[PDB]
Amino acid sequence: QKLFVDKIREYRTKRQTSGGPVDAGPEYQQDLDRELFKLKQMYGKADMNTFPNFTFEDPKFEAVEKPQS
Amino acid sequence: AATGRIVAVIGAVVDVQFDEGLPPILNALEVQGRETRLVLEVAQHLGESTVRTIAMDGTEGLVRGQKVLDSGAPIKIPVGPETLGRIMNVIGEPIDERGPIKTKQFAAIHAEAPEFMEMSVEQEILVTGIKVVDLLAPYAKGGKIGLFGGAGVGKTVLIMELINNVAKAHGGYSVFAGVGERTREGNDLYHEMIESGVINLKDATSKVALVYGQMNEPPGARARVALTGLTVAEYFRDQEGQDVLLFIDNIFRFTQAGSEVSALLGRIPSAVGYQPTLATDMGTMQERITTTKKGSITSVQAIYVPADDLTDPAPATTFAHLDATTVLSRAIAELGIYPAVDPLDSTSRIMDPNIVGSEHYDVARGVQKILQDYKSLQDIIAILGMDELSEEDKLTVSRARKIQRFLSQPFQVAEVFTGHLGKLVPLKETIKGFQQILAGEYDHLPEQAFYMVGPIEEAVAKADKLA
Amino acid sequence: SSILEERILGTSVDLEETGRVLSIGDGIARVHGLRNVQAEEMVEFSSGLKGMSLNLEPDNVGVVVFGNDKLIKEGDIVKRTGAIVDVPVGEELLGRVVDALGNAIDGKGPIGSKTRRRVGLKAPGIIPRISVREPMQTGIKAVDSLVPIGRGQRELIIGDRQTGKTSIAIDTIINQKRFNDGTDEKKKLYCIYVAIGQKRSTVAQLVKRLTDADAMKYTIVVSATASDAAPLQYLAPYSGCSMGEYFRDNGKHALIIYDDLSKQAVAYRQMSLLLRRPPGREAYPGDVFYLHSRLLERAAKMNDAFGGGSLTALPVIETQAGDVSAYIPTNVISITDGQIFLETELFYKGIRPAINVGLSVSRVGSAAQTRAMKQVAGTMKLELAQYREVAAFALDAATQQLLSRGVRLTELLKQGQYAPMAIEEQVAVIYAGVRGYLDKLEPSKITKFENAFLSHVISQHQALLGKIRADGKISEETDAKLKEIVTNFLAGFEA
Amino acid sequence: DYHISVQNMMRQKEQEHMIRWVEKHVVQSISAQQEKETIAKCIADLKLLAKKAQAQP
Amino acid sequence: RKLALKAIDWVAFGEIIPRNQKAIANSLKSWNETLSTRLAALPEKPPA
Amino acid sequence: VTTASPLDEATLTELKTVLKSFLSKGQILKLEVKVDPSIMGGMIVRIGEKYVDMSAKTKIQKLSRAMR
Ligand SMILES: Nc1ncnc2c1ncn2[C@@H]1O[C@H](COP(=O)(O)OP(=O)(O)OP(=O)(O)O)[C@@H](O)[C@H]1O
Ligand SMILES: Nc1ncnc2c1ncn2[C@@H]1O[C@H](COP(=O)(O)OP(=O)(O)O)[C@@H](O)[C@H]1O
Ligand SMILES: [Mg+2]
Ligand SMILES: [Mg+2]
Repeated sequence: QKLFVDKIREYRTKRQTSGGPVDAGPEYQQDLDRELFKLKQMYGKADMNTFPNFTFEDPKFEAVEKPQS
Repeated sequence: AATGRIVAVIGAVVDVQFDEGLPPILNALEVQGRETRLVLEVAQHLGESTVRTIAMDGTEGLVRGQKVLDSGAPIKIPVGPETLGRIMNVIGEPIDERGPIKTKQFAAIHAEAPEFMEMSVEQEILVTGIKVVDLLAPYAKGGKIGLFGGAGVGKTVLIMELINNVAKAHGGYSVFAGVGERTREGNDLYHEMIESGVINLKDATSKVALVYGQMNEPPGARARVALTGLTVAEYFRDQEGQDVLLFIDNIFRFTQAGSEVSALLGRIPSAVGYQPTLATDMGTMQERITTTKKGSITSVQAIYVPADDLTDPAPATTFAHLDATTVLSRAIAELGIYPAVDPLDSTSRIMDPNIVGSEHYDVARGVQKILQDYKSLQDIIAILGMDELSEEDKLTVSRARKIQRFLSQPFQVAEVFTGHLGKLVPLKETIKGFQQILAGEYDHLPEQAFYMVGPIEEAVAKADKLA
Repeated sequence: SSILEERILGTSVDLEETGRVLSIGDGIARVHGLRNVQAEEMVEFSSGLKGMSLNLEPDNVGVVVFGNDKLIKEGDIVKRTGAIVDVPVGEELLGRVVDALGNAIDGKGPIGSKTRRRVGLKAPGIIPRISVREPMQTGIKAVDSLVPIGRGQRELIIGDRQTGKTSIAIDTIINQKRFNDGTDEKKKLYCIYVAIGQKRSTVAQLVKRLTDADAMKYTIVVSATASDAAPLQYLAPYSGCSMGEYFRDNGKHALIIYDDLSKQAVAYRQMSLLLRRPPGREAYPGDVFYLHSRLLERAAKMNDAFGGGSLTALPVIETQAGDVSAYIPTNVISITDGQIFLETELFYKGIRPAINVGLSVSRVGSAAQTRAMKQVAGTMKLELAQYREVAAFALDAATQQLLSRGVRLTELLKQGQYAPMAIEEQVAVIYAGVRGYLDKLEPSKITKFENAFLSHVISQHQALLGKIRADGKISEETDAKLKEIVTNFLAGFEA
Repeated sequence: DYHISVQNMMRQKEQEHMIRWVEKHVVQSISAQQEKETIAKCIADLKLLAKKAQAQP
Repeated sequence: RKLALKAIDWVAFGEIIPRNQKAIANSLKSWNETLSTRLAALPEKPPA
Repeated sequence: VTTASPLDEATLTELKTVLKSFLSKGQILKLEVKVDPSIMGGMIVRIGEKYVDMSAKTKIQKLSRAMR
């Protein structure tokens, strides 16, 4: 019970932070950036809302055009 | 931290007794009163405040009652970007007479395998310039490769050819680990790597690191070198984002060295004299050489088979840890076909139509079927003779004998003692050359024209000269 | 934030019995202490590891560890839980990947289960059983027509390395989707896969292959890879059989697969030798037969007084250089009801899957097989039996016709990968071959004809297949229709 | 799908770091004087708990 | 989308004047079969 | 009895008084007082084969929140 209440108090202390971890970490941002770059490379580059729309023509149009037609 | 006393010395096994502060398993200990550093590793807790250890060096001159000191951590070695171009040993001491190695951090030898959720499942192809491998059992990127062969059949020539063909053009780093081999070969490799330019002695543009323990070392050392190579291989994969190539020579000596100490530890032998714990300790080591979601590792390993036997317990449990297999045969080497690769016993995981394409797969299956059919006529030919066959059987015999010759090839690293010139074939030319032979377009040429050439165009010219 | 606070928001201590460690090495611990400890009871170490007691001696207890042993050291403390080893059971385990003791390793979360069950139990006796009467379909043409399998049976898959043993089970698992996506519950089947001794990347690729065909919703994967301790690999198959038995006792049907039973015996041999027990042949323990006999006896077909459930088994064995007369394989051959043989020489001659039909057997007598399939398979048996006895010589009235038909019949049995077929389509494709409609075409082009004809029949004649499926047998009108369809398509299909 | 995955990854990282910070600061905050006073309170509490356990033969 | 095609008899189709047109009919067989297979492979209705 | 810091002798005789209550039928208990500061704090008691652990081992319990 004593350890539980102590840890609850420290969790509330963590919640007292305005934002982010108390220890931001010199390498936490670098690791997050590396992971984000890896995810972007794996999943491919994507814009916020880009929705391209290009339609091709009929491919390999087969016809009856021949000398014996 | 604490001091003990030596109680018994037998071969490479030493027992120590501690008054207080019993060390845990896998810690390192130091011996007091010697000219050269000697380190011991804890293996068992016997009882009555006694432990049983394993030495990493010679144990001549030890006396009962001598003092042993505790360290408090496993074996640690220098790891980082400053190990490129240097030579280390089992416990990470430089043996290249160039001063100490000044790195920032260290790492322990023993660790644990990557978890289940970190695995990658991508598959691609790697081109080597050798006809048999590309046509029949192609390799892959970020996979495990093994080379099986007896004694004197040519594993290390193939390893050096693969180094010459792949390593030079690679953009990442490389690591070479030598376990239980000849020293003069290591000296040759070091000098030729100095000459080529991979190792540079006046700047920081080297792209290889070397770790060695050869066949002149006690069995304690030879059982631990591969992990020393694995650690420096893993640092470049985790801390930095890089692609790494790892070459290990005769990983079989890792297993044999472990059975020389099993008897002294007091165990019951299992089979053919091997130790009872043969598969678990191999699985512990092999699972660390993998590809994860942080990097890639490509492995090339050479394996040894005792007395030309593939059912021996040591090489028969390594088949389950590989993604591509290449088996060498002495009978083929007797006929003069180099490399002596058996075409009916080599496999790969990416031989399917949806990865390599339909045409490549059809050509490979056709050549394998033709090779299989000719093997089933040997008994009749060996006694009754060629005259008893019909026409189709003679045609299949001629085509199979023509196909066998075209699988040989001259290597560049063997030019010195063969009087030839090295060749390197692209994939499309091999596919087309085997298609043309399968179609029967060259039935009017002698079978001796398809011997030790590169692309198919060289066969017609050599046949034309040999009129 | 508050979630973790609530997790820590939710501590009692009580007396327990205790022993002390005397020695530790290579995964075996000798414990002085515990007095009232049962045989085969689960105990717990200080750090968090777990173990099981096997040897009960006057002065010590031998305990094997379920994990690493670099943390145990002389002088520690051992406690006893008071319960024999058991695993969670239920149907909340569908779609999850768990280890040998029922712990999630897929990263989803905790498993909400309400029941537990022991791993070592006795098989049903003589009274609660009944005969085998229902079919178990796989989708392999060479199996469903010559080596049929019923529900409640055991069948062995045996061969060398790199022959194709795993893909048969993988194809069998996928085929069951067309039944589970239905209405009636009397034709559904659940699947269990157990991996022993394999490496992790292969299991990852297998799970990815399963999840891209929408098959993980009714499968359970139990894994004990090559990096785990020997006791876990020794305990894995029973932990999966105990999960399979849950469905059998509630009127449902299930399927189980033990991959590489050969790799459980090596772990048993390693575990037994370190306990100082005398060796035997090839240093195997004295009772390796009893290791598998009590395992393969738990698959049975229950009668109506007990619910009507069932459980089927498919073990796997590997042989060295095609030696079937070794020690381990002969034990398991004499336990099962049948076996399927795979060979390398047939593999390299283009016969894939490489099933040797001259030796494969099934001791069911086709009691559980659809009526329609029997009519066209009983006649193919004779054709192939008469083809084999003559057509291998390392006139035109009999011999030429015989091998002309046989070479056609062989080509019909080849099949691709990851694509099982429904029963009626196999019936139609075999019906085309057996009647002689393809005795004129060159054998080299048969496969293209099979593919194109199957696509055309599926698209343009969907009403015909339903008749065969519903009736369960052919009829005069159906036979009349099929000849016209076959002749017309053969005439039109010349390309 | 891309954006959803990235956000989930960020959430997981933050949870892990917060747990680590809380545990480390629990160890750090526990001081010798706190241990003395808490151990006195625990002497009373655990003596009562031992009395409770011993009350159940 | 929805289709309205006409059923044909290929046996009678081969009987129509084939002189200098065998290659055209051979190509037509491949096109007619393969396009039908591709159309049947994917649903005519738009995806979800 | 194991403790991180040396308990007072008055607390020692109180502990003896209650330990005799647990002993019940038997003889004079043998008390080994041990001071191990490795634990953050608490008290560990062994009585024959009985064993009750009340120490800073609860940190593992609090760490298990991360698992679930
Ligand atoms: N019907 C088939 N058609 C084509 N290739 C096949 C077929 N069946 C199996 N293969 C191929 O055979 C190879 C071996 O198959 P599989 O993985 O099932 O072997 P195995 O008997 O389980 O081997 P191991 O002992 O390595 O586990 C694979 O490359 C697989 O693609
Ligand atoms: N490609 C090759 N061409 C010619 N000779 C070869 C070739 N490969 C191996 N040899 C022969 O094998 C010998 C070297 O064998 P080696 O590679 O040392 O075998 P291992 O790798 O098993 O020790 C050489 O003397 C050479 O005669
Ligand atoms: Mg060599
Ligand atoms: Mg397999």
